[PDB]
Amino acid sequence: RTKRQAISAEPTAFDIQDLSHVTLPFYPKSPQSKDLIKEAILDNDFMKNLELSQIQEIVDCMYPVEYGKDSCIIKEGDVGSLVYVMEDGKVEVTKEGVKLCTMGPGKVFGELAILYNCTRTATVKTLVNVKLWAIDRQCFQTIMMRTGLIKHTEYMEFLKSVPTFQSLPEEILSKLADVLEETHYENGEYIIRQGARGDTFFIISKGTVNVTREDSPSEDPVFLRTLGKGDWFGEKALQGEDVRTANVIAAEAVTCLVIDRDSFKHLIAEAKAKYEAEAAFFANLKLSDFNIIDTLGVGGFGRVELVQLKSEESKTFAMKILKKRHIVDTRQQEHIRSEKQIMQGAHSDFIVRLYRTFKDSKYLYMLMEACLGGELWTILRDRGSFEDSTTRFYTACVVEAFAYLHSKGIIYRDLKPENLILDHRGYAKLVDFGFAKKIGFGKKTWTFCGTPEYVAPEIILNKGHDISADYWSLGILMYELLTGSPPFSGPDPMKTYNIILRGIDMIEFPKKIAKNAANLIKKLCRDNPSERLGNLKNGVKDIQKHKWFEGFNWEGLRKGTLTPPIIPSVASPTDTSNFDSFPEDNDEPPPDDNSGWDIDF
Amino acid sequence: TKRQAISAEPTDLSHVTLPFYPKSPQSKDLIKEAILDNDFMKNLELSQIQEIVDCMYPVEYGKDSCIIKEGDVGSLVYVMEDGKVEVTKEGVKLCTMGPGKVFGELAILYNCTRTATVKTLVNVKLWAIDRQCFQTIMMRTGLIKHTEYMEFLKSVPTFQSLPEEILSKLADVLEETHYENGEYIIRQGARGDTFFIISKGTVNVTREDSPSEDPVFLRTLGKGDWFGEKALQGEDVRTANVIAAEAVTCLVIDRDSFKHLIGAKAKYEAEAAFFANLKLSDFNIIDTLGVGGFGRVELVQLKSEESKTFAMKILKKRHIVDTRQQEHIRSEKQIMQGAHSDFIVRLYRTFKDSKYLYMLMEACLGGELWTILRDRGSFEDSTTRFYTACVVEAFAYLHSKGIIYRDLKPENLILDHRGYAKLVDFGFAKKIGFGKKTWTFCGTPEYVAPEIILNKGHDISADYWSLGILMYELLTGSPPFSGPDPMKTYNIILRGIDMIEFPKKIAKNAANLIKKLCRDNPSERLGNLKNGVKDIQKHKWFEGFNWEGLRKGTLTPPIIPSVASPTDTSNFDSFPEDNDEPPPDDNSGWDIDF
Ligand SMILES: Nc1ncnc2c1ncn2[C@@H]1O[C@H](COP(=O)(O)OP(=O)(O)NP(=O)(O)O)[C@@H](O)[C@H]1O
Ligand SMILES: Nc1ncnc2c1ncn2[C@@H]1O[C@H](COP(=O)(O)OP(=O)(O)NP(=O)(O)O)[C@@H](O)[C@H]1O
Ligand SMILES: [Mn+2]
Ligand SMILES: [Mn+2]
Ligand SMILES: [Mn+2]
Ligand SMILES: [Mn+2]
Repeated sequence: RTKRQAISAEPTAFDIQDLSHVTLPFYPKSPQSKDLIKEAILDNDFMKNLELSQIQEIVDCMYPVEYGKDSCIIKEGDVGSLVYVMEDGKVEVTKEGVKLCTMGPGKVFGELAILYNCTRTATVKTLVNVKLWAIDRQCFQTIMMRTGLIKHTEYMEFLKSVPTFQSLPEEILSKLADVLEETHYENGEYIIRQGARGDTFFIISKGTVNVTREDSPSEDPVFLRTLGKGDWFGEKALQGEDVRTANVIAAEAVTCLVIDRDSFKHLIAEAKAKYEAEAAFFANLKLSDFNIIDTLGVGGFGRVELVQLKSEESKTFAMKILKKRHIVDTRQQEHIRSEKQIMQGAHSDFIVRLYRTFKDSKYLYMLMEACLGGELWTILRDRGSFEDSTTRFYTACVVEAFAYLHSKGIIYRDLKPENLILDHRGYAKLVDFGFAKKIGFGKKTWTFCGTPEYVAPEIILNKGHDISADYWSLGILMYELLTGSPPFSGPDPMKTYNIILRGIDMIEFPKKIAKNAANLIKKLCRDNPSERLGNLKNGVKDIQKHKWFEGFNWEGLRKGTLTPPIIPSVASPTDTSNFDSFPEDNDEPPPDDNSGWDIDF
Repeated sequence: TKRQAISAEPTDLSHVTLPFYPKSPQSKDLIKEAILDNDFMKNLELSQIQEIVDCMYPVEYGKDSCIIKEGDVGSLVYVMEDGKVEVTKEGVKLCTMGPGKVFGELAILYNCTRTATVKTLVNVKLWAIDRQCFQTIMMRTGLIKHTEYMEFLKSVPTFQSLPEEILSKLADVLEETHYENGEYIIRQGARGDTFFIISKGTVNVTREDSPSEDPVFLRTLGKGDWFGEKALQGEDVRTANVIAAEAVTCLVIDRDSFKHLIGAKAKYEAEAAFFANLKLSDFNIIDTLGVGGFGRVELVQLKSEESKTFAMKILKKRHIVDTRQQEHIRSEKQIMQGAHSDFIVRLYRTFKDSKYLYMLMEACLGGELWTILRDRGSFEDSTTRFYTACVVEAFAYLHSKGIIYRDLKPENLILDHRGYAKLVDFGFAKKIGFGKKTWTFCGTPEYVAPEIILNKGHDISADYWSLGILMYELLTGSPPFSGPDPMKTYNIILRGIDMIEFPKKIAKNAANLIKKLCRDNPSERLGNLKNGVKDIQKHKWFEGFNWEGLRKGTLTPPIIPSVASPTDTSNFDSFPEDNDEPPPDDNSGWDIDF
């Protein structure tokens, strides 16, 4: 027993762009010589396994060679690269000296040499004048390479054309090409019959077919359609058993590529699809498709009305409307602009979606999702204070929203119950991004903004601030939700700011606040932004890890399976019962502003 | 109730020299005291307070004039130096205010409306400063201080190594501490948790080498130097005194605040460099591990460590051009050097004179698996399961990068000294596309997949065919398809695995896997389906197998080879010396990567 020798033919660097530039020589032959070669090939144990198409390129490519009476065609020890077929004559083959075979015409020999550069095991020498056919290894692999690649890519442009097959990689689709079966039918043969159960899919590669169908059990079948090279039928079968709804009869000599479901199934994001569609709907809306039907809120910078589509009254939206003269007077152009940019680009279940903006010469219009469950501040007003477990639910929704915004480098900067709205399920979402800003990581911004009771001390002190300011506000929010009032507040803003600067540890916490809640509040309202929980290595995950949030069903909240603490009554998309009544803005409309600074609204 | 949000005007360029109004020391001390008396502004830091003091400007008002009228919008904060004013609201007199008191400071946060009227009772001298100039001070000094701080850090080796967003949090926790002349910042022998960076001044570092003698001068450290590193990794015992030589400020950080904010396998960046300065003559040949169609594989040893042995495959350059196999040797080098898998022999580097190519690889002294199979006859089911598992891992690595191996057989499986099997010989390996096919007839006859024989095109699924052959040979001592010559062997292969009567030696699960690996149609072979090679690891035969222990090298191999030394070639057959005439030279240039 001795080690086995590896062998190799010449490598290949041959692709689809080379099919047109290789050359397969053609030598004309009598039909009788072509069937002699065809029979000889089909008699060889190895070559009879090639495809009849490829066999009949080989016969066309073999060339004539004649030897006299006592000539030697193969020398033992020589290297071989040719396979031969004898036409006329007879030849005797000898090894080291023994007379081995004697073989006459119509037999293939030397065929190992079309696999690789063999050493010949015997010498074959003529006896009578012989006519041979030959093809050498290089041209045989060129046939195999060219025909195989042609057939393969032909198959894959057939599959790429089927809708059931459009959706899948180039890979995988090439295993599918290798699982096709070619089936040929003669004229009048039924490929498929109405009412038959089927598991096979058909693609017509050659010929044409007639699609007949009896509308009745006992009408005779009526003509319907004709399908040709490129058409398919039976696609229903690749998802399950298909009841064929028509006969398909071969109108001529037909070849189809056939695939059944089991071989298919052995080889087992709608993002720019789903959300691109919503974008189109909102894009071809004008301001003139809405009616104002009620008022959801009144703010410092704009009124928020409930609006209804004139053409689909199921579809209502919240519309924030801002006076342009007012935005210019308060010098808030870039704050409104970032409200638009950040809210439009945010895709968070805990942030109200901004679908688009409109504009006329007096107002800017922000069209967002309506949340008819109610403003959290009015709910806190009506109830006084929220239980520990109720506050935990709403605080968690803010925390999820902050996890999304802060991960994209965005500071929110106006947390407060007036800016938390309940949807119809009772889930809280952030509105009002008028102070939100996309800042760097590790960079700081300097605008003094917020709502006094909620402003972080580093904003008051003009020291620079970042997303950690939001965690300070989160602590204020918890304290207010749990007791009904925020911890820092005075009769005028300057007094309110001065109390904030004295810090959270100078406040006597009411006994209402559970120990874990008080602990989290104090860890969120540290004076130094670098000491605040949420601004450390693990970011917001440290807040979700606190004792107070231990036990909380974070993933039930994220998956929307968590039952909210307060279920709002919303009877219809028009139901504003969960909101206060507001009087009409009966003031004179502001001056027009066609300066152009709002070109991007 | 219900609260309204407020906002100042939003707003980098260094081009803004601040205005300066000269002031008496008395007037500058009057302004500073007033600021430090105001509940809000007393919380700003003193550096900024003296920029504000230097930047506010003088204003004079006459008798009976209003400095502020209720209802106006404010943007100025004031401090009076001389005079008296009356504060009124809706005509009611609230108070009288004298010099040295800040008022109107709400207006430096945002445009507040004034809540009261301030009217002079006499001539009045005030200082005032605008919001849109207070913001500029706070921003400028704030950004200047910040970028200065982080340029102090990053110069520290203990820092530098971590993202910038982190070090800007680190800058925000450094505490400025000032020391006067002769003050000891730190003393030798003290236990400390603080790290220091000198921002102003310089210090003398003294140290007594004895308790008996006296602290000698050692060093002088100045603006930019640091000390007390070691304290940010744990308690540091100070190795010297640091005394302030002048008025000194240092930025100080203790370990607990450091750790509260914080919380790179450059070893092949290293070991790759080492292999680069080697010449093809720093080695000795010790013996020969094998002889192949291309060339001998010799064990070679580095002259300088003798601990370090390697396998070196040597190929006759024109033997390769004779066989027209240049582009296969190119892919052997490319793929084996680029492969990083514990189940594939590493190719560290290439050499070449112009007559030979030299492939320097990891030596595996456990022995050729074919020689072990030769000596033992056949492997147990569990023994074969181990070696097949290493091949499967190797194929998982190669096939996941689009590379077909194409010469699996026991002659190409080598055991290392632990007994773990690895693939050698990548002469037929090729990086082909995904879903693409290649056409070169190559392999070893008993192992060649039928789609290679028939020239139908092949891809990595051919390796799964060979894997089934391997299992069959390991389990029985001979492969399933074999005849007295090639062509007979190839014709038997074409008749398929189901025409072979399996010996009863082969367990049912193994036979099932072999037959599932050697399907004629490559799209039917286990490993070529949706889950890829993971389907093979899922088979009944591999159920119970410790795949994760194998990958971690904790699984005990079925055969532990005796290797006494890195020079021990006992586990290999002996081969005679390469005594034929040297081949001709080849400077064609196809060996560009020598
Ligand atoms: N999308 C919405 N769905 C339901 N109610 C909403 C929505 N957006 C706003 N509101 C209500 O309208 C009020 C004013 O909206 P907001 O967007 O907060 O205006 P503003 O002028 O920015 N207020 P502020 O900036 O805090 O002074 C909110 O406080 C909510 O009560
Ligand atoms: N890294 C190695 N460590 C130890 N022994 C090795 C190593 N690589 C190869 N060998 C041995 O040397 C023999 C020849 O090496 P190989 O790399 O297989 O040469 P080849 O010319 O490609 N043989 P083949 O093409 O199959 O005829 C192998 O079969 C092993 O027995
Ligand atoms: Mn608001
Ligand atoms: Mn707002
Ligand atoms: Mn080998
Ligand atoms: Mn090899």
